[PDB]
Amino acid sequence: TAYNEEVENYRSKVENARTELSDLLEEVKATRSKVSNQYFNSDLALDINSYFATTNQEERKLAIKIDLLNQVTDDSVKSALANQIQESLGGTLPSEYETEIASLMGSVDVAASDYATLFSKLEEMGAMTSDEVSDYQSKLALLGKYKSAKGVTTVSGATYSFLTAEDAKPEQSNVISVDVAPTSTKEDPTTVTISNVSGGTVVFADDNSVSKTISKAQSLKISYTFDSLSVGTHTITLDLNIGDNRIPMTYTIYVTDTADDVSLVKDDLKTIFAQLSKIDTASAMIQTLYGEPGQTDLSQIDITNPSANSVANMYGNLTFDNIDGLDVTNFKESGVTLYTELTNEIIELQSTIDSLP
Amino acid sequence: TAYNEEVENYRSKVENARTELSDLLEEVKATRSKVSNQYFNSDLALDINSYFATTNQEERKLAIKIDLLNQVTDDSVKSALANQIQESLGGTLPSEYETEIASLMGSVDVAASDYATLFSKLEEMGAMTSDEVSDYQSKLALLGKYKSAKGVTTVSGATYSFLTAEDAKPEQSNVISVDVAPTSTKEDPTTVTISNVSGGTVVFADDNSVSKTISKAQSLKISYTFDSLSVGTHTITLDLNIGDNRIPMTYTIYVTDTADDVSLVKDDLKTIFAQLSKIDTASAMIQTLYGEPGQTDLSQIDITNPSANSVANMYGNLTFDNIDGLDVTNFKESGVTLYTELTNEIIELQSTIDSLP
Ligand SMILES: [Cl-]
Ligand SMILES: [Cl-]
Repeated sequence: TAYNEEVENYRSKVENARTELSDLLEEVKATRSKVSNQYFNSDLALDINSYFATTNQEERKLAIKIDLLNQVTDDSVKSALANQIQESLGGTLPSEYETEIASLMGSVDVAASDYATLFSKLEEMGAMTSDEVSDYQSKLALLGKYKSAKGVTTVSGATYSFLTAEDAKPEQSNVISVDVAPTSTKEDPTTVTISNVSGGTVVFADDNSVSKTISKAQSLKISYTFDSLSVGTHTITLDLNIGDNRIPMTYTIYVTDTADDVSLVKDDLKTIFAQLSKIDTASAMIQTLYGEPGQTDLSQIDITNPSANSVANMYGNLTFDNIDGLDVTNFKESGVTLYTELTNEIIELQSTIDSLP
Repeated sequence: TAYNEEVENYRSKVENARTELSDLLEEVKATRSKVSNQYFNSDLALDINSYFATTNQEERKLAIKIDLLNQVTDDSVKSALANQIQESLGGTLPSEYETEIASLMGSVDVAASDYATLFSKLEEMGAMTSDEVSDYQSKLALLGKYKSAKGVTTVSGATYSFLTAEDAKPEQSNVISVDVAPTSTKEDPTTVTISNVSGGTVVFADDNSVSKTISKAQSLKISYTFDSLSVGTHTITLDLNIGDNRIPMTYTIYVTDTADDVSLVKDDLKTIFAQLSKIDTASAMIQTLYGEPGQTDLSQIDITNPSANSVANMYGNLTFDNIDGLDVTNFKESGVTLYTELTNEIIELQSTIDSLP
């Protein structure tokens, strides 16, 4: 007729629309799952049943949002945001820093023991304090850690003139010869003597005597000996008496103590300045790249495994933790809005599927 | 009857379902827009009409994906990913670096001009090369830039003993007195002379003469004068002749040149080492934090506006550009999948709405 002749097609199409919507529903459930994995790091699969009875749509969205915020932790969102920048996290220290350090170290000797004698002389002469020697030994220890951690070629050995510089050594004894003659064949005996000696011993060489008597022209040898060869100026003074003649005489020697001082300044100092400068520069570079910020105890600085806050580890490095909290909040808010609207849409799609005869 | 008595409710419900789905459609369009803004940085609003005729569903998704990939640039996705970590980008250099530098600089004098005299003396004595003086002036210039950029209190002034150290100056002339007596009232005249002089001038004080004749016991004054006061040992030798007596005589003076050398080593060197060490350490720290990696021309290092690759600018700093390309690709892939599935769902929802009598 008309109720079963062509009307059955009407109901069959309605039922075909009902089955189409049931398939669309599952597709919407699957994309809601992918949204949950992106933003929340898991698949919450929020159960729509709890909100299905609420007819007010904004009242329904509010209820869904409140349930999601009490169910998703900020940590989960932080992990989900990190997953979106998995490769970008972490930095790379440019290799030019190590290249410059190795250049400096190429002409430096890092074996601190080889400095003992040098540091000992400089400390005996008052030219370097004990703390300066302690610090250079710490910096040298650090350069060793770096050289051993990387593959740094360095130099080995050095000689310093001023470590073997010797002052002249003047002769402590000496001898002289004088020509004496008697005072006029009545050439009577004439007594020659050595009087008023100071600064040493002055005596005639053959007798060890200080008084002689002659009666003919003659030569006499006099031995004089300074009292010591200690540092400073030494002077002998005496009177040589020939008859009524008194001739004052004096001899001087200078024991200097400035050989090492003079050699240090003119031979070695310029080389010592350069080497200490290289040690200071390279050690400070290493300290600044591999030390915890503000670290002054160089023994604590680790090279092979840099510390968390070191420049070597933080250069161009966004860490999981330093991901700002506001970004996690806004990321959480984006996911909740998307998830809420998709859940609300599933509810409406189920409602129309249900309410469809 | 039955076709218009209760059947009209059937068609009205079908039409009410049709209007519900038309409202759901717009809600789906709005969330698809929010998905496009998150991942693509704009609202593409892809037009479904082009794919509406394709019945194969996977063939439809493929066509949509291919259209989206030829429409979204990787740069747009990069900007969208950056927007998700807007606050996390950028680092903060810990303040401990500046704190350590300022501590070092607190006992350093950064005015390089105040070093001129010191550097000039050290260079005259061969104790420092000309390049060492040029480098310390560069490092001092850099410490000035840092002190002026930050607010670093420093020290001003210093005195060095060895810059005014003077050697003793011995007397170039001197006089002596001898007691002469004639050789025996037949006390005949006796001639006293000065012979075989070298090293200076030796003459009797009153006559400027070298020969005298006496006839009675007497005192004579002799003036001797070294030839110069130049550096080194000077010795005068002569023979004093009294009758047939010949008494050799000698005098010596020592002009030393080691006053500044001795003072540098024992007074000032230890202070100079410490100050040069502080200059080297702090300058190297500054160089390593504010220089482009591997920069050795210290004049080019800018403090107030660090350079892009400086440690000061790259510490804990993920830049927009260093966002890895793979992350942008995977982010683009997530958005395209979500957008594709939402577009495909809109097509199916419109299809069932259309095919619904
Ligand atoms: Cl450390
Ligand atoms: Cl630079």
